[PDB]
Amino acid sequence: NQEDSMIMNQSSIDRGLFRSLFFRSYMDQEKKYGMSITETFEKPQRTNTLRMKHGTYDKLDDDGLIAPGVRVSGEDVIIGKTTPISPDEEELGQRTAYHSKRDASTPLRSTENGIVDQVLVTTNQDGLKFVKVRVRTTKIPQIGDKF
Amino acid sequence: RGNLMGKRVDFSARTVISGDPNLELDQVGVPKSIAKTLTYPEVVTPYNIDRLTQLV
Amino acid sequence: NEVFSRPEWMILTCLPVPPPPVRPSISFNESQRGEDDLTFKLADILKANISLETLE
Amino acid sequence: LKYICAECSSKLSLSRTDAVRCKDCGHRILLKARTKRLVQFEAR
Amino acid sequence: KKLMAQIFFGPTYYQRLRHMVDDKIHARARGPMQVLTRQPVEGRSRDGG
Amino acid sequence: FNMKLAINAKTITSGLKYALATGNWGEQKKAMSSRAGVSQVLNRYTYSS
Amino acid sequence: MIVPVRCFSCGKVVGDKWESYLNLLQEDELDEGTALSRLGLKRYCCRRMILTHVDLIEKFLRYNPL
Amino acid sequence: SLHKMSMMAHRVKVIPYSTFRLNLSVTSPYNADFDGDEMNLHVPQSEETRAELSQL
Amino acid sequence: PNLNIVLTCPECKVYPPKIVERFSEGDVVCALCGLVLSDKLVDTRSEWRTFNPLLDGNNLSTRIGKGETTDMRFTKELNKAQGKNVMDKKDNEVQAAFAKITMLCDAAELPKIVKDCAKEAYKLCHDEKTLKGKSMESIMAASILIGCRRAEVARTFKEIQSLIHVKTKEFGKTLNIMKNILRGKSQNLTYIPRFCSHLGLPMQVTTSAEYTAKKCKEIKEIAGKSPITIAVVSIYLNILLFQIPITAAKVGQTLQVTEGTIKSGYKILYEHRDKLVDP
Amino acid sequence: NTTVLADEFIAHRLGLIPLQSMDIEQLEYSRDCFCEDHCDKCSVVLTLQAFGE
Amino acid sequence: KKGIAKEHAKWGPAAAIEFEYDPWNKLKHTDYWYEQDSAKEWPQSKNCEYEDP
Ligand SMILES: [Zn+2]
Ligand SMILES: [Zn+2]
Ligand SMILES: [Zn+2]
Ligand SMILES: [Zn+2]
Repeated sequence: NQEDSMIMNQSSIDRGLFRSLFFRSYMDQEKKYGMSITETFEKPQRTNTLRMKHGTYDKLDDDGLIAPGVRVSGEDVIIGKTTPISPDEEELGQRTAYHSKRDASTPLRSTENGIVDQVLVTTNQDGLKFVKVRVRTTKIPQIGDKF
Repeated sequence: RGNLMGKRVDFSARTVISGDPNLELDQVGVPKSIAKTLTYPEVVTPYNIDRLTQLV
Repeated sequence: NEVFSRPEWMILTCLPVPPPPVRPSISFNESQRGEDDLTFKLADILKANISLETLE
Repeated sequence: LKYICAECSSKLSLSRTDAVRCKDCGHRILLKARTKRLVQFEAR
Repeated sequence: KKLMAQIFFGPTYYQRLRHMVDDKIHARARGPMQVLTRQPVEGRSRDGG
Repeated sequence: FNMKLAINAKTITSGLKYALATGNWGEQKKAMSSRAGVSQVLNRYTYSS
Repeated sequence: MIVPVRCFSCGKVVGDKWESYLNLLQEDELDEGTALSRLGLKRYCCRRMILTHVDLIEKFLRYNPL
Repeated sequence: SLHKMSMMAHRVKVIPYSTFRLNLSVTSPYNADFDGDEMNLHVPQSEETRAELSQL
Repeated sequence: PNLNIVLTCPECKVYPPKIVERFSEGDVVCALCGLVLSDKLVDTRSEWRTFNPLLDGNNLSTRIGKGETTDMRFTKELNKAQGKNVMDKKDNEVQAAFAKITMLCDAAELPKIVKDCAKEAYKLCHDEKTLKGKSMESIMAASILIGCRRAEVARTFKEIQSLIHVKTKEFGKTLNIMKNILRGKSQNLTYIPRFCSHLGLPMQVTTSAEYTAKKCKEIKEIAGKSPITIAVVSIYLNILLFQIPITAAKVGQTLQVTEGTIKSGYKILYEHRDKLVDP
Repeated sequence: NTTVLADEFIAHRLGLIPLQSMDIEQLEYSRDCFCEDHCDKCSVVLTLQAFGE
Repeated sequence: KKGIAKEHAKWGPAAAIEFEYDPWNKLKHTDYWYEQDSAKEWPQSKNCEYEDP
């Protein structure tokens, strides 16, 4: 405890002294660059996209979102995005098929690992597809925390 | 002043600190995570061949 | 110094340009390039140059 | 059963445009139906 | 065994601050790399140096 | 007497919305004669805060 | 929030005692210090939790979800 | 860093429970109480630099 | 020549190589072999996280105003001396039309999507003998309507003409030539919510209007020369199906529409009540 | 789960209910057990049901 | 599951404990901070009368 450190009872931590929740959100939506056809919230498979990450996209669903209540590790993607351009010769040129991805998916932050809770989608100001998710984490006290 | 005289580097770490009266002065305690991220090359000699083989 | 510094060299007549490694297109990383500041200024320079010479 | 939208338990089972403004409600925000998949915890 | 000197003791009110160590631990060996100056990038979240 | 008052509406609505979202206290002309920290984001870590 | 289970200091189960400690103060008109004494919490590490725990759970509960 | 100290070398003992860890006597040259301060690590990469770091 | 590089492991060679990116290490590795290929990757997301040229064209846009570290008289001198190259480019006309359609779209409180679509529509043709002037009203209104319609925001020609009168004829010819130009280079149900918005009614009459419009569309009676009129009298018979006083005498000037057409639609649905009500 | 109360609260507050353990010596650790995944001879199973009646 | 109190406070039966020896301080394993009297300023142990003064 020298120089303001503290000794703290492990057993009180175990019983539940100073436990806490942690809520994080993310925001993403389709963008229109048209010739008005916009991006899509689909589930990117292997032969659709380019240079997509190793996030192991299995946690998503057919509508390109994750379900509430499942757990997520550090590198799991939560949102699926795909480039609607056109003009890029979008599945006929300067890429194989690998259809039209140029995948713009949003992975989770690289460290924390919570549980997906309360995902909603509603259109934005002008009318798009606009998504907010939320993930929830338990944060037990450890050595370095500051009181 | 921001790219020549001083700069970003590599091979570094940054945490917070706490006391310990079971380390003598030339020692420092490092988390296993940090020591798993950082590294340091060694050249393979006759002397260290087995140890490095095991460690690989 | 005549071999390195001359007052008639001290007036700009022919202007070097730097290659894109000095002034990289930042490649805006959503869909676009967002191509950068120095190249914008050089495009301005060459536009005013051709305007002056056609007017002349 | 795919979307919630409200205080109503309107299981919209949405494909596309089946009155996202759900019939018993008025809402148009479309909340999204916590999974049936089995989840694990750890009561350490 | 008994301690010699008797000590102070009692309840007291604390609160837990947000600066938690799990957001401040950070390390990098040979990561990503800036474009204009070809240096290690910034950002603890961005795995910087 | 009708068509221009709607773009007028855009101008004053855009101006107020911009000033409050940014904090610079002046119209969309790169903040002359203005102050910066005027419209901070509400702090919501704790009711007391 | 509910009352805690299990006083952090000591470990004795608390949480059975909560609504009892309430109705000791509703109809019995009893002083609360004697109420905890008659509830039977003679150490004070246990005593602090019942005496200081606030019940936010019903204030949460007065919404109408689903 | 202000004076000749606060770049000091150490030997490393790997410890669990992620945070740094150092002896209490060396605290005042670093000028660092444990109120939430943070240090920096710098791993040398070759034999010359390891040797001169250890010997100075 | 083509100058192109494809990565290939020089010790596996079994395919276009199945490699991966180790982004936190900035390296690429032959995943089947394990040897690194190239190192020190360049960032691909923090550059976007740091912070329209295509609509504005190849020439580069410049919003130039006044600064802070100079005198006000010198800012006025800057404003007077910055206007020396507003005639060399056709981009002056491009942002002139852009400013005009900005005024028109944001006066019509339209979305940014609609604004950019109209920008695209003007930029695509932008100069032809097929354009041939037309007072810039025909082409701007046509481009705005095409972009707003292809953003699936259908607006009425009466509202377009009330915003900008283009005498309903040159507007039509310009719409046809824009149609032909875009055809070479290559929604009535959506009108109802705006009118019930202008009348202030809940969702169930809207749903009833959609059902009645689709059903009367399915069978017969185009009945009216742009049957937006009978689409409106669908709402009229819905509100007669309910009991809220929204009298046709009010409705005619509420929607700038003929009351006789309302009564004719009332008659043609009087004899056709049979299959238009769901519950 | 549907309640206001959070899931890991439900877990943690479950974890602290004391249980009858007279006969604790009869069974063995999950650890040391010959089985896998909670046989009756190393563990016991509990079930909860609730309703907003 | 089985579990023991060493790795979690779930598995405790203990819940409290008490401990005392030489309530009269005859062994002199402590001496009392005070300002007038050790005897006056400290309360007597409950276990005093079990041994002679
Ligand atoms: Zn609803
Ligand atoms: Zn206690
Ligand atoms: Zn290989
Ligand atoms: Zn077993």
